[PDB]
Amino acid sequence: EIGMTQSPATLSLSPGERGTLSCRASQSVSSYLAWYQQKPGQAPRLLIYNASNRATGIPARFSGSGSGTDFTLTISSLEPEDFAVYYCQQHYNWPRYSFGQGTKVDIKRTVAAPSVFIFPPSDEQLKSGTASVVCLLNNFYPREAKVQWKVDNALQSGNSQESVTEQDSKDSTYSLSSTLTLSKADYEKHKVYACEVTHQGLSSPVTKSFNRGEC
Amino acid sequence: VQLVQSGPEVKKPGASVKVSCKASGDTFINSFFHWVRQAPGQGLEWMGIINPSGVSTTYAQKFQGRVTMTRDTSTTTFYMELSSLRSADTAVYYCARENGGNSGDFDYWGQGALVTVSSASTKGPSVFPLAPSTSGGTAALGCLVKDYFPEPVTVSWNSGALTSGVHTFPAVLQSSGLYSLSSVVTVPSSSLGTQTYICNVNHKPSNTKVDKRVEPKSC
Amino acid sequence: TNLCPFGEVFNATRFASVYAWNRKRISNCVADYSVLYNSASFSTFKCYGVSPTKLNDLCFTNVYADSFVIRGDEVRQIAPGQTGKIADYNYKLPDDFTGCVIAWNSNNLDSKVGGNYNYRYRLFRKSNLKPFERDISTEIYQAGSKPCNGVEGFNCYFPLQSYGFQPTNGVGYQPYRVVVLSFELLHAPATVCG
Ligand SMILES: *[C@@H]1O[C@H](CO)[C@@H](O)[C@H](O)[C@H]1NC(C)=O
Repeated sequence: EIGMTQSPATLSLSPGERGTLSCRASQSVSSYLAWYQQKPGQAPRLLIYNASNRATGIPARFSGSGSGTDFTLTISSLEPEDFAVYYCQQHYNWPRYSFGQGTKVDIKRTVAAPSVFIFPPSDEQLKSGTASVVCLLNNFYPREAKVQWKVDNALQSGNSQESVTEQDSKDSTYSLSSTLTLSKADYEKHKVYACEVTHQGLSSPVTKSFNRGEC
Repeated sequence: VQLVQSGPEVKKPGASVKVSCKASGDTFINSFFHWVRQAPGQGLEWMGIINPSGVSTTYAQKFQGRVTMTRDTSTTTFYMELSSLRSADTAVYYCARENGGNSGDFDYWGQGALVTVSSASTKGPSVFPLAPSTSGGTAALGCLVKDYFPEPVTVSWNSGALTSGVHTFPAVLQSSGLYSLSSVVTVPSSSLGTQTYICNVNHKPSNTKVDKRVEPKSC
Repeated sequence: TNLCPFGEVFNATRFASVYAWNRKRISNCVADYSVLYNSASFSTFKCYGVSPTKLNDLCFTNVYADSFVIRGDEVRQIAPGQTGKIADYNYKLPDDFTGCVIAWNSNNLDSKVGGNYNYRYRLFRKSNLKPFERDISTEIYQAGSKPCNGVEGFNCYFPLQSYGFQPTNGVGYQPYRVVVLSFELLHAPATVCG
């Protein structure tokens, strides 16, 4: 089949900036190419069809160009409503269609350090044979951030799960939660539980911790 | 122009699911219909196409022999039946119209129908509070909604009176087969004790509504 | 001679479908092309290689009056060097086209309450059409590896789809009657006609 490649994977520009999204085909698809916009939680929305034709009711800031193998989606002046993932789609061979991997368009904001908080397992949860300690990274940018779990200076692996929020609509910030899961008997086999965070907005690794006692 | 899909469905591994797509408004003559799914941690994935008239369908390579697309020869309802369901088939399945063909357009889409495939069944969530004398002028409070099936769960704070600063994370699937997430909110540290903070967990699939108390407790 | 019968093409009661586009090989005279240009009935009136005013001032041999029906979005395809469903698989104009493209809205004519099948178009094709090529094959397309035996079914589609012409449709999907005037000028010294 035909493979579609979009570049870059993520484009981060400020409102009013010129946006350029690329879509490259593994083989010539002539002008058989369509662009789509999918807002979070929504169904996708066609922007450009046949490489360069604007769909009905599509704002003028959206335009497309290109033929054969290289295609370009251009947003002349980005607006806040344009935060979305954009997919291109081929159809040269009528029966089948494939999509690009998608380029997520973020509203560029200055780099910001995350506010870190740590939470021990709760009283009611410990009555069940499971303990969950949560580490919060609130309001930051970019989305890339590394979370490391240590117990008595011993790093943990495979026992944690992370969750990232969508880009906030007002301040374009992200939020992250990492949940370390261990058995109840294991949570009392150690004293100190820390959460070390490293990020572009941080000049040095930040660590929030607590001991099994304290409270 | 309107595309109406069936309600969401949960299926066991190996079973089959049939999603409907009721359409009205525009003549569906000269308008093909597609099916595209979006896995939660993935992008759009094209499944196949069915013409307005008699079948003449085309299915994607990965679904060859698993999907059957039919019509209701009356209600202009287009069906997508997916057999031998596995955990990876859990996705939102959209139906979309295509005028003309080839190029055409995905002009109008349905709302999407969530199909959840897993061995587990409907289970109520357990909610545990998350609380910190903090180290700064801002304190964090949250609720841990753990072990429920299927999605979604909705969380509000103070019956909706607290909105700014609230961050509810998307659910994460566990090795047990259930979902778990957390909903947090950042508040001024000096407000702890003055105002009472309650998270309002609501899980309609299990008819479960939980309102735990998120307040720090020095021991 | 006498007058020239442009009324037979433009004012035809029924047009041909785009895949089976009608071609009218007229050769009686030259009419006042400057009369058809300023006609407000035609919304799309684009000429190539020649100006509309000097068509009556110029001299050609056979003038072909190609006529068919497409939709409003497909009007811009009837142009040199364009691609898509129509330009590749129904009616193709050459890169060195020498003529004019006339089009007008025909929603008051070719649309019917409940749709209007009649006008059809070629969906797909193994390769793009040659310029001025008319493909009217109704053979079932074999999209897969299994033969169709003329049967409609999986990977076996009828190569023609009917336009769904309704009055309540958007203007981009409304019927448009198109007349493509193609003529081959003479080759005299730049004195007689040039
Ligand atoms: C077609 O007929 C109408 C009147 O019936 C006339 O106004 C128009 O000029 C005619 N068009 C041509 C090309 O002769």
